[PDB]
Amino acid sequence: TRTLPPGVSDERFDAALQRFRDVVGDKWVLSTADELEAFRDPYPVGAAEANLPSAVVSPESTEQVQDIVRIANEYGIPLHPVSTGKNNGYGGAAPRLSGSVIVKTGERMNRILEVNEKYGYALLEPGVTYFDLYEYLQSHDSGLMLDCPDLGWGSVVGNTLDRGVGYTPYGDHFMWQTGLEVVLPQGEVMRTGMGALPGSDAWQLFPYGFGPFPDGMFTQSNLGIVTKMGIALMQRPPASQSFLITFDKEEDLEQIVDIMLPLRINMAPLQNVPVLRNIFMDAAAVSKRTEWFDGDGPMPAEAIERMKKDLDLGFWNFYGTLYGPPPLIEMYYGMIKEAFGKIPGARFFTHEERDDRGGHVLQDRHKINNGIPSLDELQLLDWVPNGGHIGFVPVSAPDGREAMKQFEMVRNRANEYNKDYMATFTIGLREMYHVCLFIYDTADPEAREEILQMTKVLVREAAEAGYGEYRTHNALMDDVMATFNWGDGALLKFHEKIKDALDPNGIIAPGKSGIWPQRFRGQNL
Amino acid sequence: TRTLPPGVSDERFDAALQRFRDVVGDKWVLSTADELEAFRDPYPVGAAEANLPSAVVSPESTEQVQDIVRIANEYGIPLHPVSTGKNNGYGGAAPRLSGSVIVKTGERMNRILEVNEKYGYALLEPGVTYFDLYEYLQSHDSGLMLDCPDLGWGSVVGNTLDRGVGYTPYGDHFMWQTGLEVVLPQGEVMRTGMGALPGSDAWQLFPYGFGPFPDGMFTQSNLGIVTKMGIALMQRPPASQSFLITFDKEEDLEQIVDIMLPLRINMAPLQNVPVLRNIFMDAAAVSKRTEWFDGDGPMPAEAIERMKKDLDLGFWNFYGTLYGPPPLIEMYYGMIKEAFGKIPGARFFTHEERDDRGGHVLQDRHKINNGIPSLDELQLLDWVPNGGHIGFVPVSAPDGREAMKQFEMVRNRANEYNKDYMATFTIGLREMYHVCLFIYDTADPEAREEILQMTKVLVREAAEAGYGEYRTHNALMDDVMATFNWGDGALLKFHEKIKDALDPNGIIAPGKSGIWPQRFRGQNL
Ligand SMILES: *Cc1cc2c(cc1C)nc1c(=O)[nH]c(=O)nc-1n2C[C@H](O)[C@H](O)[C@H](O)COP(=O)(O)OP(=O)(O)OC[C@H]1O[C@@H](n2cnc3c(N)ncnc32)[C@H](O)[C@@H]1O
Ligand SMILES: *Cc1cc2c(cc1C)nc1c(=O)[nH]c(=O)nc-1n2C[C@H](O)[C@H](O)[C@H](O)COP(=O)(O)OP(=O)(O)OC[C@H]1O[C@@H](n2cnc3c(N)ncnc32)[C@H](O)[C@@H]1O
Ligand SMILES: [Cl-]
Ligand SMILES: [Cl-]
Repeated sequence: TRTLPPGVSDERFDAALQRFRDVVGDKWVLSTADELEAFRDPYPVGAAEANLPSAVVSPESTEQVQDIVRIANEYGIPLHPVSTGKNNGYGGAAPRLSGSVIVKTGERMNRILEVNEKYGYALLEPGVTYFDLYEYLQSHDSGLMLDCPDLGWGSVVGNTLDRGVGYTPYGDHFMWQTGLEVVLPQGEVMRTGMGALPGSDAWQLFPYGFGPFPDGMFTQSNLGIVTKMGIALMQRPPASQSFLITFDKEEDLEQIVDIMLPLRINMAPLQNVPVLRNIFMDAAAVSKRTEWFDGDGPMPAEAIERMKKDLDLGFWNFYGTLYGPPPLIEMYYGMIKEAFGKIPGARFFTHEERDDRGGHVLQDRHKINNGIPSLDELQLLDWVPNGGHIGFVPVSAPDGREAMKQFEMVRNRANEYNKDYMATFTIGLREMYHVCLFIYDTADPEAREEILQMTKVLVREAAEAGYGEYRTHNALMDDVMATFNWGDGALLKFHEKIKDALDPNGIIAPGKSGIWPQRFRGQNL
Repeated sequence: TRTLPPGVSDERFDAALQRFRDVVGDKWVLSTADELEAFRDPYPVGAAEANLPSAVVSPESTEQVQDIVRIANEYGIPLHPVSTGKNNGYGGAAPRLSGSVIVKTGERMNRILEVNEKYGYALLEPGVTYFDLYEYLQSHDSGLMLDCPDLGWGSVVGNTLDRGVGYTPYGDHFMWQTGLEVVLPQGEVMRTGMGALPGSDAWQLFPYGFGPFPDGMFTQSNLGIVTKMGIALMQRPPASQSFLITFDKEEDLEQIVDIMLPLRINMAPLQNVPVLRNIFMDAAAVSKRTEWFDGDGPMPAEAIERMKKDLDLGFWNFYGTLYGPPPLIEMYYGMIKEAFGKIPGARFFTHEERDDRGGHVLQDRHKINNGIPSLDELQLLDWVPNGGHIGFVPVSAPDGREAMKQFEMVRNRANEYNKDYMATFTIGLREMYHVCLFIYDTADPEAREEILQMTKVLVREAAEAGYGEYRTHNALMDDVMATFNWGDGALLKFHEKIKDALDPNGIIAPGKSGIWPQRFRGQNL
């Protein structure tokens, strides 16, 4: 059946579509079933269809965004704004609320507005991808570098707006975001920070401006449609070196984390974001599951040992990058070798020593950690046929016993739902992430349903242990928000009040982060 | 005449005071004229009285804060929450709206709730001063250090909540703030971040939690009364060295700023916040104005030269601190000497090489930049009789020509009012602050009115040139917010909608940051 916005008739939707065409042009409104297939979640969760877009609208300008938002208010049409819509693992471009119209800002709002070499920043529209920005920097012989997530095809803006992350010293994208322009839910436009001061040259220099600081309220949010965003860009160091440390035993995790923290908290000698990937992650990056095991159920111990030996990797594989003059790199690498060398069985490899099959991940991290965008990690999805993933990422204290607890409890449930445990432990400065990716056959309804049910259990069990997630998929947003319920659900009640005040007609991305406007609240959508 | 809350009769206010006494205890409510004198602005602006408190209430707990807020909602009494109320330069403890009750959270909510050595943080109530936290760290032989503003007697929490700043690598207090507990305007209590996840140990480890990030909305804000706040603490480095660079000429500012930026933007070799103080700042720290000039009008050129020669200082005096092992400090100091040594007349001094009166400021900066709180800068107020100051701090790009423009325009305007130009230029990473202090005789109604009228002009002239202030005094909040008026005042309209949604009775700090609730809007208060 044709996908319609909730409460909106075929005829009223057709009227709204024509109003959108009048704003953006006929070819920039998509509403046929075949056209919309490409905007469904590529990695669907649950057997049942969910998260169905009713249309896609591609505006060319801020003023067009304002007009789209005004039309949506008049007709009661929910809008799901995206930049590039590559939020794969968390829903892709698909809306939380079925029937919503996707506003694909990045299709035509794709300009690099400014790159400032001296102060080190960019001012971007949503359609600038990491590859686009890297191409600009390279072609202009920039002394700046970007900070990219594992895949380069997403949006510098869109990624930041979901509090996405990379792995250089500038890996906290929201931290380095500086200034934004946003269309609020009834169509008015606002600039944050020094952008609110007409004529200021400091929109991308000083984030806070004057008065209450609002920019974080537009991340993981449904309070507007962002049209411009600034971000600081780090100067490229004179040299860099990447390294891999393999650790042979599953149980080494405890000691690895307990050494990682003191080496990272002062930003030296671990200068970049530490990443500790398990053998399943690294094998999936370079091989298919059937190279190792073609049977039913969890991978047996003998097959895991074959992965390790054939790829010359450990159960846990640490990747880091060092920056600066050669003497500084040498000093820091010596400190890291001395410290992690206390773990029996640790072995060390630099990016210049190892470029075999098993070292493909090291070479990829060397690119990523130097702001060179990549799509090599798409090979993960070849682990099984029709591969897709969901991301499950609890936050905790950077404590080795806490890490072991999380490793074991997540792997136990993964085994029970017939999913491989693919995980990375990372530390920011003082916090730990358990970055779990679950890869499955997206064409199998049973596997889809298992992913949904397993991850609901993982969310609950993590919360029972005092862990909450930093980001989640459409299918889990209500459940994750429900875990943040100190003080009888005070946080969500606060967000709801703000949502209803800014969005009285309940238009923007209803249900994002579990935050529903009044007209949809308590309706099991 | 007795100061009353707007619209509240003397009899109703007396009843409300008894209600407050029943919550906090009779001795913890102040309401006599003499009791309230200490809570008036110590450094008043304008000849006419303004910013008069009606009472002070000192709660002992979050629950008492909630009860106070509920009473205030019932009676329509505005509340001005403070921590220690030492916001001198910006109004002291005094409320923006005359007649408001000051809620002095820090008098009795003064506990250090946790200092965590391994992860490097503190969880604090509002009454913990920098001196208190320093005493704790020293007495427990901590390996951590704090980051303090110039004066140590304020609140780690209160300072952060006005986006105050210090001078170590952790000088951006809000950046390092991690988690808070707040009583919202109708008395509900909420925890931000991982504090919303019951049982999480990461409240002070991971700032953002899940969903829209709100904590910045409680800074320079009137959206609640904060009762707990976390902040990260840096590890103390193994050694440190401070230095002064004297620059002889007024016009050296251009070249100094243009060298400061490249040496700071990568956080090395300028590892701490660079501060470039003019001769008036450094003289005022150690001497009275009449030592140099007792006449009418601006300070003559001959007297400026006498200050320089007597103190062995420049017109512009750069102060910095280096940290790390001795060899690292030596390397960075050599880089700094090489770079700034390109300016003719530059002279260099370490903190071990100046024991003269002129070196007093270097000794003070060496304390502050090492997280050792001080009150030595109170001597600034002895520049003139009954001395007080107001702070005027525009934000701009870290460009030497922009610095010269700001220097000249501010000094020109100050000269019209016979007020000395006391300024510091600082850089964060990519932004510049023009930290102006105007010192005046607080007992002289003509001086008070000059300061008001001068600073209103300075705000306007700065905005005309594209500079906006990062923070301001009660007297200037309406004028400063009016400068951030891109998009026909879009920013303020947004803040107003949020204020009215969270504070329907218009209770919390009306007019803070120029943000007035509906009941007071457009009333010239
Ligand atoms: C499959 C996968 C994913 C992945 C990854 C590795 C694999 C194998 N590694 C990641 C990593 O290292 N870091 C990270 O942050 N993400 C990683 N991912 C996930 C994903 O690939 C990336 O995050 C990707 O960059 C996200 O997609 P994109 O950049 O296209 O962003 P988007 O879909 O457009 O927007 C995301 C959400 O943000 C809000 N949004 C976006 N634009 C707007 C505008 N203009 N206004 C308002 N809100 C906006 C929406 O909520 C949107 O859904
Ligand atoms: C005179 C002077 C001042 C000064 C300075 C040098 C001189 C000579 N150097 C400073 C510096 O280096 N850095 C800086 O940030 N400030 C500097 N100052 C100004 C002042 O001394 C300090 O900022 C001082 O620490 C501020 O006072 P305090 O720390 O006592 O903070 P407060 O008055 O209690 O609160 C300030 C405002 O914040 C909001 N607030 C505070 N507590 C709450 C709670 N609990 N809930 C909600 N809002 C709260 C209020 O708006 C309050 O007015
Ligand atoms: Cl609006
Ligand atoms: Cl409330």
